[PDB]
Amino acid sequence: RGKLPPGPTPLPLQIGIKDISKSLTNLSKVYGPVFTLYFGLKPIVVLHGYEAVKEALIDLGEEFSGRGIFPLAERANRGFGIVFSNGKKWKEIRRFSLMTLRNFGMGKRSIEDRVQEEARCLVEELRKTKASPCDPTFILGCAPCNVICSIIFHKRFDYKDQQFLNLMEKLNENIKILSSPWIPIIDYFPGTHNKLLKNVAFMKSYILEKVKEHQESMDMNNPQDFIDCFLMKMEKEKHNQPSEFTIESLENTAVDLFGAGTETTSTTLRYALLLLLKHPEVTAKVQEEIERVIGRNRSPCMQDRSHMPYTDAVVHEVQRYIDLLPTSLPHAVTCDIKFRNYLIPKGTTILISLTSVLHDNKEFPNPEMFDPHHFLDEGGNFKKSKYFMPFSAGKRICVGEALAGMELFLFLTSILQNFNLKSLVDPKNLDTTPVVNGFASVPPFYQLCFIPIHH
Ligand code: HEM
Ligand SMILES: N#Cc1cc(S(=O)(=O)Nc2nccs2)ccc1Oc1ccc(Cl)cc1-c1cn[nH]c1
Repeated sequence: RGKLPPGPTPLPLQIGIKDISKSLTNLSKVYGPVFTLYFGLKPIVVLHGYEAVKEALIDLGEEFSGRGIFPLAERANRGFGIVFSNGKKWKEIRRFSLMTLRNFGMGKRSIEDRVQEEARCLVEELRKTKASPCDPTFILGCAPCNVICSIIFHKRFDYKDQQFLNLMEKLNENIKILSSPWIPIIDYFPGTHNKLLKNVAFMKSYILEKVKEHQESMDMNNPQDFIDCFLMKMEKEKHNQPSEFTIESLENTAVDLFGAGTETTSTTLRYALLLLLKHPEVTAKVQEEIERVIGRNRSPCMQDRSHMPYTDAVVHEVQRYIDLLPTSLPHAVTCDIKFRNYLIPKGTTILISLTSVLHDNKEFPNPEMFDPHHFLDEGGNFKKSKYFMPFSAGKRICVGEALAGMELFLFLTSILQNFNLKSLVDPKNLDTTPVVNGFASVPPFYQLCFIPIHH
């Protein structure tokens, strides 16, 4: 009925996501680009290398647009948003969320304005540290979180506001839980399931109390944020009930946008500053480019990027090198599909190696080294690549691709516009090797001085 590709015998100290990814690369040398892992009776089809990922995710987009069971299916039911939803529900909410994130039916304030406002608020907070040793984990975490708050409810927060400090606490708790290594099964069961369920319930309740406030000023001609645009769609999809657009779907989608829209961006920014300390020649050329194209006078904008090939290469190189999410999120085939010499049955888990694409030894000669020239042709021009898949590929490609692109470019140019980067430790012996983590390539702990600008 369904002939899955060949793989090893079933059943395969701490095993982090990078350890998982390295083992997957080892098995691909033995079995080829496409192989099955069997976990007793439960199969997982692994896709290694660009050709296999491209053939499945892009060439057979609809067939590979399903979402896998990733950890444990929480009864709080997170399958009503984007990240964990499937079928018609996913198709509609994803479409709706994409267009809202592309400034459609969200008022006249652009996404860029919000990111630029936060870029200014992020610079002011870094000035407060008065050029003394700082762990940027907190400050870099507040900026992407505040961008999402602004998009969902049209309200940003002060870095000392308790309402903000509570949201971030629940988020950071959920990240710590999610980031637990493995040992066949995940490490984290001495009551961590209930805390996850509790934290998600708190975030949902908080979004729900904001949803009421918006229902007071309900107006068809004045949407100003995500809650308004969704309520307006809910009102437009009544009498055509039932709809995928409900109060609980709005709630889950909002939690999804909060979770996904904070940590990935926050971790990338933290890892970008670490690589800039370790590579002082690279930082100098970036600061040189900002001078000649933007200066110290005005705030950066997305229009500057096309005029800054070297800085664009650094942004892309940070994301290619760090390989933030080595296996993306699990996929599933939506129906029975013929993939090369195999027949994969409906609902079969599909695991994609993003490491195998981002660290391709032919597309990126010496992929293990940090080098902006991986995104530069032989003449020094920006060289875009089909292998740039940090946001994954196909129908499930990160809905926050454009936003995270804006945040990285705008927040990093603004930091390098108003500050020099001073490392406490000599960059020659400064550690960059990522810490063992269950879902992401997270950077090791470091400290730095944010010194106001000088030539
Ligand atoms: C550095 C920043 C980010 C990276 C490297 C990243 C990476 C990804 C990846 C690898 C996936 C999995 C896609 C797949 O299933 O194959 C994903 C999904 C998603 N990302 Fe991101 N993400 C980032 C920032 C964001 C932001 C800023 C937001 C929100 C506005 C966001 C919202 C999502 C959502 C909703 C999904 C679910 C897409 C779907 O399931 O249809 N992400 N992301
Ligand atoms: N991080 C994160 C994250 C965490 C959750 S949760 O299950 O902890 N519930 C939450 N609700 C609200 C906050 S936390 C849900 C979606 C999230 O997103 C990703 C999760 C895993 C992986 Cl592997 C990737 C993402 C992701 C990031 N950006 N884009 C995708």
